[PDB]
Amino acid sequence: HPDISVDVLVIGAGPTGLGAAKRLNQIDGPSWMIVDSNETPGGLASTDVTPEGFLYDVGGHVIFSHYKYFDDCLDEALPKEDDWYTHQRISYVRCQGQWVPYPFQNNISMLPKEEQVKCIDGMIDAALEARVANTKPKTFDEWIVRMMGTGIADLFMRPYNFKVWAVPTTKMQCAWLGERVAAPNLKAVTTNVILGKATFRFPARGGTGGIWIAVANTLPKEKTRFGEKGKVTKVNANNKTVTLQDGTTIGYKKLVSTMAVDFLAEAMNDQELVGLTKQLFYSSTHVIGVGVRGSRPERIGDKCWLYFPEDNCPFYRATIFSNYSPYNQPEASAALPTMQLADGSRPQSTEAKEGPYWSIMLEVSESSMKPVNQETILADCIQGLVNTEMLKPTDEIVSTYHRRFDHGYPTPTLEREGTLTQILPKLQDKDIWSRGRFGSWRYEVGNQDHSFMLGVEAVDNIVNGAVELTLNYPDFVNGRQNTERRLVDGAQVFA
Amino acid sequence: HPDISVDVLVIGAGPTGLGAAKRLNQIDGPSWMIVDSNETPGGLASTDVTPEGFLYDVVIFSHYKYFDDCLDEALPKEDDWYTHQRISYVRCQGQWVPYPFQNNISMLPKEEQVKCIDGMIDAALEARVANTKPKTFDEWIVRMMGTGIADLFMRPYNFKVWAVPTTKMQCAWLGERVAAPNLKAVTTNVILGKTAGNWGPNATFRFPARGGTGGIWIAVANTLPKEKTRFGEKGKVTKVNANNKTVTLQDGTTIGYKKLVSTMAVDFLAEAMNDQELVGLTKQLFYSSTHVIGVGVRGSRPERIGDKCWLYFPEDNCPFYRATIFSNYSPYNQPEASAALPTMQLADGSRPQSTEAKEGPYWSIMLEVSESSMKPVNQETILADCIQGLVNTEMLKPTDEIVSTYHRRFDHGYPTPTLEREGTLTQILPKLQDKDIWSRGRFGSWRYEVGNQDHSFMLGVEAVDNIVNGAVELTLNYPDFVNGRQNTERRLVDGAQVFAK
Amino acid sequence: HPDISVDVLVIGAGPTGLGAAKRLNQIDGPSWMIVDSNETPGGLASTDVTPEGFLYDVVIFSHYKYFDDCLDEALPKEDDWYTHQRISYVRCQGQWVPYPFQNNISMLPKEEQVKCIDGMIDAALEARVANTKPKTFDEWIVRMMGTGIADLFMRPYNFKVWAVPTTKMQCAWLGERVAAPNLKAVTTNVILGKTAGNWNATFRFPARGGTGGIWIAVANTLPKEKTRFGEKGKVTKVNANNKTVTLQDGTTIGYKKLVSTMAVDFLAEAMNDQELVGLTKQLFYSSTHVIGVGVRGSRPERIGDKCWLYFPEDNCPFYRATIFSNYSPYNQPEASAALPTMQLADGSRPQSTEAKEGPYWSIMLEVSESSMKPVNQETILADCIQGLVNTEMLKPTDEIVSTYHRRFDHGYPTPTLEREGTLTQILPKLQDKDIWSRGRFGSWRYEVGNQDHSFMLGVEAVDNIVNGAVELTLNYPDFVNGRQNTERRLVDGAQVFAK
Amino acid sequence: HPDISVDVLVIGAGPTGLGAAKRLNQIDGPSWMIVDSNETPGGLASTDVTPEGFLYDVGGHVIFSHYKYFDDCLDEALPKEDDWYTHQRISYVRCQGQWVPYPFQNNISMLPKEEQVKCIDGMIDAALEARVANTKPKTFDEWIVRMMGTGIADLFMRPYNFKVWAVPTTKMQCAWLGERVAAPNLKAVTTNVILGATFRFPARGGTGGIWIAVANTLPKEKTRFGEKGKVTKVNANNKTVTLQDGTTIGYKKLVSTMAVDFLAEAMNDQELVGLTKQLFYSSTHVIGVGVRGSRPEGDKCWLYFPEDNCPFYRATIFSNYSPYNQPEASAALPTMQLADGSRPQSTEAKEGPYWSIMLEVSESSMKPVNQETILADCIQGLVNTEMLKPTDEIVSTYHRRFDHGYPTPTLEREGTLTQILPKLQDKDIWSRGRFGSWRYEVGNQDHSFMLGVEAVDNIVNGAVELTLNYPDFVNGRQNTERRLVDGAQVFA
Ligand SMILES: Cc1cc2nc3c(=O)[nH]c(=O)nc-3n(C[C@H](O)[C@H](O)[C@H](O)COP(=O)(O)OP(=O)(O)OC[C@H]3O[C@@H](n4cnc5c(N)ncnc54)[C@H](O)[C@@H]3O)c2cc1C
Repeated sequence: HPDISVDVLVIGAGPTGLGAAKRLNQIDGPSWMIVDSNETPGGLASTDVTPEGFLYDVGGHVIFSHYKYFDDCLDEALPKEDDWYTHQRISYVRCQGQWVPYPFQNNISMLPKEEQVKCIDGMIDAALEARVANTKPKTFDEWIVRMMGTGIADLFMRPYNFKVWAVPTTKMQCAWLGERVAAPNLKAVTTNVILGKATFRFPARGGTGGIWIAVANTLPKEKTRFGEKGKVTKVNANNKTVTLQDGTTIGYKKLVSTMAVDFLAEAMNDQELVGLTKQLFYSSTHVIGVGVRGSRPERIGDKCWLYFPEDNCPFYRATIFSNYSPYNQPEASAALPTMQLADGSRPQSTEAKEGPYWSIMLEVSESSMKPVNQETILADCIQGLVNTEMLKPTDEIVSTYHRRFDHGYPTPTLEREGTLTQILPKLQDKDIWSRGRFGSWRYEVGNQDHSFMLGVEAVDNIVNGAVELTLNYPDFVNGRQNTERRLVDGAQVFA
Repeated sequence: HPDISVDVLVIGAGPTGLGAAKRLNQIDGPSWMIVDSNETPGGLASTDVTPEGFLYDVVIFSHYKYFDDCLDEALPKEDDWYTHQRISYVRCQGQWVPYPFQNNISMLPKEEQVKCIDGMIDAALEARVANTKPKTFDEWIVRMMGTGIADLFMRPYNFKVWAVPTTKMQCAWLGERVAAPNLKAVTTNVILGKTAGNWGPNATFRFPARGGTGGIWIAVANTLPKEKTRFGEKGKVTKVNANNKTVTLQDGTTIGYKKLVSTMAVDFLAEAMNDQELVGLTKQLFYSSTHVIGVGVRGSRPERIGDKCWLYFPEDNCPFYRATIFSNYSPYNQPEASAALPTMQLADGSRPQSTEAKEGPYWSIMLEVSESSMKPVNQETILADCIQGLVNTEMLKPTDEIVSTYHRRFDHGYPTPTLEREGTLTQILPKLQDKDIWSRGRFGSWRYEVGNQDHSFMLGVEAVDNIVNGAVELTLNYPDFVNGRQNTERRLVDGAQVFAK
Repeated sequence: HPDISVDVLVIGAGPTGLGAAKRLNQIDGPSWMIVDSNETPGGLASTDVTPEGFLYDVVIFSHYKYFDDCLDEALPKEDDWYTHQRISYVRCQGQWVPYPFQNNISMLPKEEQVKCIDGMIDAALEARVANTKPKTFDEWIVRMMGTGIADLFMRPYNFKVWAVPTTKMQCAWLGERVAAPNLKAVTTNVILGKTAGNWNATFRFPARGGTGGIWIAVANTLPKEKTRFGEKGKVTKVNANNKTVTLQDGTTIGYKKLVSTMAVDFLAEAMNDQELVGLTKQLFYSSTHVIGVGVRGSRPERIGDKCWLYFPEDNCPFYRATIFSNYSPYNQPEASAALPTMQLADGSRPQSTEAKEGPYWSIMLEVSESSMKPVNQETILADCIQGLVNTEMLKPTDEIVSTYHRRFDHGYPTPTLEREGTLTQILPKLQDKDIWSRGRFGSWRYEVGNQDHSFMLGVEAVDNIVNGAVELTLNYPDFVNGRQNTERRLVDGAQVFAK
Repeated sequence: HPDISVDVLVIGAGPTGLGAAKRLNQIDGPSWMIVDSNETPGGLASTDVTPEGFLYDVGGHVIFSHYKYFDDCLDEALPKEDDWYTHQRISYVRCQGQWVPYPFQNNISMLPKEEQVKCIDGMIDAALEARVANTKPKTFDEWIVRMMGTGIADLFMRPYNFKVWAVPTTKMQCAWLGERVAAPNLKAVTTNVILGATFRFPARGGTGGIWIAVANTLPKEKTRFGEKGKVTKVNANNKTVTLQDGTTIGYKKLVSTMAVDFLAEAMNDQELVGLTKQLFYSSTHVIGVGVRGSRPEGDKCWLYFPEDNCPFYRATIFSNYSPYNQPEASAALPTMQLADGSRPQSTEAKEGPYWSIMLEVSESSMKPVNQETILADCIQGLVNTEMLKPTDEIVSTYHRRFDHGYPTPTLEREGTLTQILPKLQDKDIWSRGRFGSWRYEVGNQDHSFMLGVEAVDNIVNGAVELTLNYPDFVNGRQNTERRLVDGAQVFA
């Protein structure tokens, strides 16, 4: 008999695993335990802090929630109104000196007139083709052109997605975008050209990763195992037993694995699965943070992401992270020396001066098809912020952050579903629910609300026979209000 | 304080309520009791038997492994079921046209084949440039079949079924399959002279060996704890007080609940709630009544009848819309050959030679005739008019000897998918939901397309699963989703019951 | 035997009849004579002059090098003609919108631009899956422009022209060009805010005499003795069975083949044929009021170098206006001519009845009349002058020195849905009796009813009588209009091979 | 001044040139003369006779006349009722042992049921594509498949046209087929599957008897046929042509009916020689077989052969057209060979009756033809296609090869042609005809006859050359205006 024995074992305490844990803890039926190699729960949804006191999310923030169950877990973890800030859900595209509001096509009235013509002409061609279309598009690129036409495709969605995915649009599938038919709204785009013409909540303290620390605090501490004591090293699927760094063995009846599915295959010493997982493609992500002295720029004022399709900066999206919360960066009274100016030069005084401060966060993608010079990427990003007029050449940088995440994005390549329906059934037959951004490799359910629910539904499947709707039918869950599953169900009321 | 109090109360023990019961009993969490005014479980899915021993139902295909687990529990021996191919035909112009109708029009006159194919070319070319969804049932038919084939079968037949025109019915209930024709399939079978039907060795169904269909539900209900049931006059509901969450029975016993699953017809529920708003709305729903007529025949089954199973009648020469050779489904649906029965009449109406009781063997026909305000039915002659229709459709020779007759009329037969149905229904169910009432079933939730036995059984399962485990009511709200997949996740033994040992 | 006998007899010396005559005179084979009830050749293509010296026609574009040859012969010096760019506008919502209308809707309010483009997007998407031809003129319009652009111009305007709704007219007469929109063209000028018209693209106009001066010159090339114009040449009876026509003075002309240029309904009456009279009475037509206005001053800049103007709106009775004074300085008196002001544009009396000098300019208007849209003969002149003020062509203070008003009973032969059904009963019957009934009202087909087409109807009718040539213009308008017709010339091989 | 001087000079007395001659002679205005290197008028529409008494047309027969003017000229040449035989217009395709009536697609009910399915399946695909098409077809092959679908294209029109033209269908244009939109009549094809107008021919002389008769109506002295009238030099700049014998004929306008590449050579005009050499054309082998017996148990038509089992693309039972196309039954002839290739037993001259088959095989730079074996290969082909029994007795054979047979409607043809003909137009040369202007679609006899008439009508009377420039226009109407007796002649 092994060291510890449980019914369902949860590996990993990012959002997926915490979902699995929260539902196991709600049901309070089968015994369970959650393990993670990091002392701090939250996975890639965590928040780092520089030596100078600037916070940086690793893996974005939730701008829309699809599940009342997700909301119920957040409300429990952070229950006071002074725990959250409310911001308008907006975003902009940086295109030819302009900040073009989202969605890009409804705002091309900001571009030069001659360029509007090329855009509308392309969309007319798409609209007429769409009138006689009788096939689904097969590649992401096909989807883009059928939706936007060539003009708008080339200005934003084509170059932007190469910077994001680090593979061409011609090599990616498009089922992941949803079942909305790939046609343009010519009347809307043209009308806005002719005329010349909804919130989210963010944690007040802790950054996004503070949510998951708070959520994890609701679990019984004795049923958790975080840090070096809980790193998994071997998974023996045949004896349903897991071995840890310190040699502790955990036997299970059913297993929810949240770790990257290729790492699971390596830890299983299963060469069939290793061969399969190596067919999956992914990009790595450089997260770069820049802390600046001063008040923020006038023209980049609200709490959003910014998209950069153009060649004059390495990053694909940036956010003025200091707008999300005053607690993401130091008080103005804190004294910090200027490390450098934005143009690259050393400062006048190395004296520690007061604030106030603001903060920019960037993302650069890397893959085998788009390599990245690691030694210059931070400087190249800072130059890009000067090129996009987000920093003046004279701005004082007081903090820099740069971390590289090997598994950044799971790529929706053409080959992905073919590979994945060989992997997930094979692990299913061994009683392993591999779920998550990299547990099941589907980006379109890979943000925080979807990932959290992948783990809830996986447990709901193990105990209560529920359908894994998020795992298998994203457009279904994304197209409805999921109000049925709640943190207090009938099952708990009736006891 | 009331007489009995439970967490979830199920009204009605037809397939829907038994689903609710099977799942409440599986979970074994909150207390419950199921009531029905009928001493015999099964509701309108039960089986009658004539004084002469002929059984008559009021046919399955299973979309859920949960349904399979419960049937396999109720009737577990291989000798409890018979397996048959899904054989069906359309009676059209002297021919038995195999289903699907459009793939077999090679049996009609050549000049008529030309009109059919011409209609379908027009449909195929329109479908190539279509950019709207069909809005009425009639629209859907013509886009699928073209004018010719629509007029021969699906237009007239559905009027006999539903007793309303195809132009006054919606079509979301048929699915999201785009309304286009397979011109090549239709055209190829015409060219080849081929006659192939939509059945085969794996296109089968199972039927209960004994008891008829209603024997399934007797068996299913037998697995429940008897003390948690209340069937018969002792279980008729008369008042449902939604505001104090208590229902009153025939004998005056009061049952108080925390959640209510109502399998009774929603117009009757509204009446029993003394709620004039809800009653007003339910009276806006449309429905037709159904006459079931059974005929027992002396002889071995005719070669003309064959292995046939259901038959469709779009034409004017008989009152019924569907017929079944019920005697092919099971040898136990009619008496042994050694049983002696007198001939009651011949199919042409004349008296037999002797009133003597002669032996069999026997065979059995079941018919269905619909009645509504726009299509009335003479209660006093429909049986005779049905038997004449059997002679006209060449199912009986004038000389066949009839040894048993059956006729029952069911007030609530089909809930009609009218254009107005969803408009009304989305006012009723939210109102009943706010009073903590899950009205589910063929008439509990009034949606025909999830109204056969497997869907309704699961309507009650999912309603219980929603009440307890926050599951989505997928069958109730997304019929095309459940119908397009194999529903393997919910099983009669889930993890929750395994992990309790 | 009758009084005169010829091989081909041409009745009427409008452009159609003069065509037949020019060709009969060229071939110089069969004998012929041309007759007309008007002492002045040119028919409804003539030019009137007011007592005060302002000329008024009732604009050419030539599809035939033969047409050019006859004009170039009649008026051969360069100073017999003036050259102008093809400049026309639509008066719409206070703006002069350059033609073609749809390429210039950028002058309309933005909210209205949206309705137009949205209507044209619908039109383009329908056109992408169209598999039928339009059946009515209205159908043709909407398929070309969409609802929005159709309602602003081509629908209301064509009603003012034809005095029948566009749904009751056919559209084969517009040609075989597919009825689809150039959405990219329209949408691009809206985005850029551009305006441009379809004018290096010129037309020529006679320097003196107006348009009817062309036809005077052309008629002068004929042998005088082969004509009979005036009261002496009015035809009163046409006896189709004895192939003889009798004149006002009782003179009988015998013919072997007859080219009748007069209105075919009058032809049926003069043939005393009750079957044909019934058939011709089935044809529909509209009457035309021509109104001329002479104004004092140098021409205003608001008018500019404009030429014809189209008026789809309800605020003036006329459908088209012409700045006749821009075509030629000799269409109105010199500045040194002295004339009294008759009235101001607002209706009031002038200060003095003294005759002041010029310069002058000249406006010409057209108003249509039919049983479906009547016209008050007693007020139309005043209603027109008010229309000029409402459309900002005249300021209320502009001084009018000449007014002109003539009404033409047979103005436009209407391309109704029923026209060809009727016409394919009338023309074969008159053909079997050896009568080539050709022309704007001789054959009643508007789309070949302007001057170059009509002149050639007469030429081709003769070429058919003598040389078995195909009557291409009469029967295949889109064919002749879609090509350059360089083969027939005023000097053919037959004439070179005889000198 | 040269030896002869006339206003219009016509080179060649095929149907085109005789058209030009008939109209010049009717107008009777400008002086004119017509020359031909052949003593016998009719060009490639003439009729040969074997030493054994069997007639064979060189260049087919007219099955429909588009112009009342053509009819008037025929009616003059042969005015008696018993000068003509009247037969039904019809043709068949030999496909998988069946004689499939024309048009092929409306009669596929004769093919096996399984082959009908692929035909109809292919045509449904074509019908659905046509419903959303917005481009015209660009190649002949595009036209075929859009009209017939793949199945029916592969059984007949694709393989048949490769045997006719000796180029792939993908390398030919399709404007020459007309303005009829490239869509299928699916309902018609399907309805006939579900359910399951004459021409006249000369009684004597074969087709070439028409042109001898039409030519007989001309004034003899204005003609010059034979070695005396072969043209050897064309000096377009001094408007003079030189003959075989050194005679010079000077002209004011020239109607050239000879093949335009030969005209370019006689002009010693290297610009034109280079341009004409870009035109593609195929040669034709005409093969006749005279057989002993009565005809096999049909009627007077052409037969089309898309399949691999015979070299020829079309065959006709020429003997059905007229009894005078072959000897009387009382005529004695020895059997030359059997259809199987063997020589007969006796050199005995036996009686008839007789019948006659005429074949056509094409040859081009992409499709060579063994001149020494093609006759035997054709006779075998007649046995393979069940037109001859292996034992039928052949009493006469005919084989002549025509270098300029068909002018090929290649994709490049119009691009090349709009450089040649306008250049010759400026030199006052009307190069018209089957090879004078190289357009197959107006290369049959009525169109060619009218090419010459209209060319004269343009030179004299300024008429539009409608047939040369608008074949679909003339083909879609009845051309009744130009007649052999016009007003111009009545008024004199
Ligand atoms: C670059 C980036 C941008 C993002 N942007 C957004 C955004 O804009 N909006 C949004 O809503 N979401 C966003 N996210 C989503 C969010 O970061 C992820 O969904 C989150 O990581 C949830 O995935 P997960 O729990 O399945 O896996 P993870 O959180 O990646 O991993 C789960 C845990 O498993 C642990 N683990 C791995 N191997 C072992 C082992 N052997 N033993 C023990 N533990 C192990 C890991 O240490 C980790 O703690 C983004 C993510 C990234 C990477």
